[PDB]
Amino acid sequence: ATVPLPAEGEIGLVHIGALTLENGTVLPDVTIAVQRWGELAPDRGNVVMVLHALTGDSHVTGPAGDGHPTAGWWDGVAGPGAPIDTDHWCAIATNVLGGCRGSTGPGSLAPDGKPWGSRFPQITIRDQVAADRAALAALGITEVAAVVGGSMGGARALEWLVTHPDDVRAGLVLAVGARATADQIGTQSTQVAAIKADPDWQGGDYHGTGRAPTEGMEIARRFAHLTYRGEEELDDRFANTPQDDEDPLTGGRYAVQSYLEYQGGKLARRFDPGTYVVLSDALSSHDVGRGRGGVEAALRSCPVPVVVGGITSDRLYPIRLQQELAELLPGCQGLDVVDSIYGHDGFLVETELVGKLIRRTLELAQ
Amino acid sequence: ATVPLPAEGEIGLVHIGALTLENGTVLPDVTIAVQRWGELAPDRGNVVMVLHALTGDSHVTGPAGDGHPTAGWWDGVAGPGAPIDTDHWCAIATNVLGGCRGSTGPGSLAPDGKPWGSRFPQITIRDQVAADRAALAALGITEVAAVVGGSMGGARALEWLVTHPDDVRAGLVLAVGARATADQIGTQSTQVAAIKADPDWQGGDYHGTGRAPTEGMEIARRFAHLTYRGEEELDDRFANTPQDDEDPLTGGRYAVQSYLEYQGGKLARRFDPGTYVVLSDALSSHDVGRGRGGVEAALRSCPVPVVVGGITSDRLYPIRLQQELAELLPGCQGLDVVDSIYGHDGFLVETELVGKLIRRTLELAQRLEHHHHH
Ligand SMILES: CC(C)(COP(=O)(O)OP(=O)(O)OC[C@H]1O[C@@H](n2cnc3c(N)ncnc32)[C@H](O)[C@@H]1OP(=O)(O)O)[C@@H](O)C(=O)NCCC(=O)NCCS
Ligand SMILES: CC(C)(COP(=O)(O)OP(=O)(O)OC[C@H]1O[C@@H](n2cnc3c(N)ncnc32)[C@H](O)[C@@H]1OP(=O)(O)O)[C@@H](O)C(=O)NCCC(=O)NCCS
Repeated sequence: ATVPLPAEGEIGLVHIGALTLENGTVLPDVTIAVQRWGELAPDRGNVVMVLHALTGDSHVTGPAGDGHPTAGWWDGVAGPGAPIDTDHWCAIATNVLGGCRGSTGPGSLAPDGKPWGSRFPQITIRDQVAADRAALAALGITEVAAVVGGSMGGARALEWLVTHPDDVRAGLVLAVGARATADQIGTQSTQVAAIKADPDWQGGDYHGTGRAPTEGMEIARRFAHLTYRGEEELDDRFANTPQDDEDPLTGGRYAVQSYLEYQGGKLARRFDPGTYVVLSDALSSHDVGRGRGGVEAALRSCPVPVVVGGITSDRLYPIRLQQELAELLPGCQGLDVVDSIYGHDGFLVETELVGKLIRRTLELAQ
Repeated sequence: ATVPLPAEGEIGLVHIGALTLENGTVLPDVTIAVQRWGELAPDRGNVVMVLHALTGDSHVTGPAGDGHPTAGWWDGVAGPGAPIDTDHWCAIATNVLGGCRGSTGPGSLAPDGKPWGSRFPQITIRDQVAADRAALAALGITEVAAVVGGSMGGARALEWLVTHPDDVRAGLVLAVGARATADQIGTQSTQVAAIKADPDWQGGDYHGTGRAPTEGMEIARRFAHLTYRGEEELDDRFANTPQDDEDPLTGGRYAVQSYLEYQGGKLARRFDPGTYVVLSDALSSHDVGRGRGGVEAALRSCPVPVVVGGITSDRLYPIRLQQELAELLPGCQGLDVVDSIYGHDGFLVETELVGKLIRRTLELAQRLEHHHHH
């Protein structure tokens, strides 16, 4: 028999065996964590793959419960009558390859019984697509109706569409470019440098030592969070106001500073530094044109119907990038402009508008 | 009492004594380092104050040498017939209060004989103006024809205009806003956090230990440098290209990564981390409206003729902030746009465009000084 799907909402661990990675390294004994919502159709033809971003996991939707400290990262997107209507669709999400919430990553044990750490291979977005395709195949699923994702999830979705157009009926590519830009690599590589600068990094082999480079990751996340915001919205929310009763003139904090310190600590309580490094390097690797004659050739090659969404105020994946995708993907009918003040984080915060784009995508999937 | 100006181009150390700071802390025995180009007129009416930005110093113009690692940060701006025409003007630049290039800052010795370090007071942009005014007063200078500056130097210029309008004829305020924004405080406070996270910070008292938080300041500087760039120009320049023959798919560097590493190292060879912290916190403190009924009231009642410059691609001080300054300052005729792909760093790179804004500011100041009697 195939590997059974987990019960609705529960985590299933799908063992896919060795994975030959794009750089030629063979990564042995890979496990991919899966969650799903909705029944799989008798014909197995109704799967909607939900692809999480840098710090997301398989927990797309649902409340904080046992195993899940917080609500789903796209809470409400999948369910009865929801944008992914689970009365008709089977929503499946993995924890990405390199992750820390059930899938093989740097904190996982290597063959030698020690955490991978510094021995974890450099993975690409294409390696993440291969791990997900292999997990689905083990569950008896060889094609999907659609792929949906924003940010790193949009890079995963775009590689899935360009690499395997015969095995996807439609896609949502939201708030990403065709390749990593210089600014993205610059902030990603410097975020990684902040983690590696922390003396508790221990060369990436901190797993199990009782010390971890959480301080360097909090620094990385504070800078990333600024890239995720709309500049004007951030100033309208916080301006130069002090935090509560503190006096910045005598060494107290500003409200925006306190908010960033809080965002850092929240990530430190739920996310592994080594995964942050591996997935940041996979984002820097992103390039749908590699080995295919460049981005224009690779996008023009892809005939799949695609909804391309970009956020007007996005500072990290500026809308010029989504205009490029919309112009070159022949299955794209035009750029869907998400006119939002909330920056790149609009892909998480604008649930109503992102849900509209998901409904359009699932119409194209038929 | 009156101290002489240094010889042209050379450093002068002006001792101004105690300075009462905005937060009420007294900073004893302050020294301000000064460089000048051009003669001081007998009537002392021809002074152009050049106000440096975060990592700048008093070396506005001229070559590397006589203790300067590199050419002036605005090399070419001052000279015969140049945008600051030293045949007519006396261009004076200080090293800012809190600096590490001759002025009193965290690396300087406190009265107890140990570096200020963690004991260095929190200073504001207004403290920086007050120190520079005191350095001028010690040199016998009470009136300035013009203040000119970009970035932190624009914050200094704008506070000078608003605080001392009767003692400035005109100003150039380039690539800054009326107050620090949430984004600027976010990146400045996080840069400071990257320095304080470095175990060699030693609470700020690393000076003279033989250890320094250069690694954390390099991280800070790499993030700052991205804020200073034009996004499109950075992608056209480097894209996702690898550095030389390195292979990023097996752990090598990208070109933009190598470039950022290089920029951080260059700062670590010339600049003090404690100074980076003190001056970044001074930028976060910028607010021309504080104690003045807010930014709109403060700028509306400032009568000084002002040229406001903003750079189209600036991601750190976006052009909406200079549109705001140009609308509110009654002496501003309209925003002067610097059409540049180089982001915030345009204030340093676009020498011809910035030079034209300086020359216009000083043609304005010369007309006004002819009609100013003191
Ligand atoms: C919550 C979210 C959906 C957007 O909201 P937000 O911008 O965080 O705004 P909120 O005001 O709700 O702030 C959330 C928290 O900030 C806290 N907060 C607000 N102002 C604060 C201040 N001045 N100081 C400290 N904490 C503050 C609130 O207490 C709240 O706490 P909680 O989340 O634990 O309940 C956020 O998760 C998001 O969109 N960004 C995350 C990006 C991400 O996860 N990336 C990884 C993959 S990209
Ligand atoms: C003045 C300034 C803005 C000029 O910028 P610019 O003329 O556009 O120059 P760039 O930003 O392209 O820098 C070129 C340098 O990068 C180096 N470089 C370029 N590509 C590189 C790469 N892939 N790897 C490594 N180094 C690289 C060059 O070798 C050159 O080095 P050099 O300056 O020692 O000769 C720049 O010197 C600078 O950023 N420093 C001033 C200080 C500052 O921005 N802030 C302080 C107060 S705001």
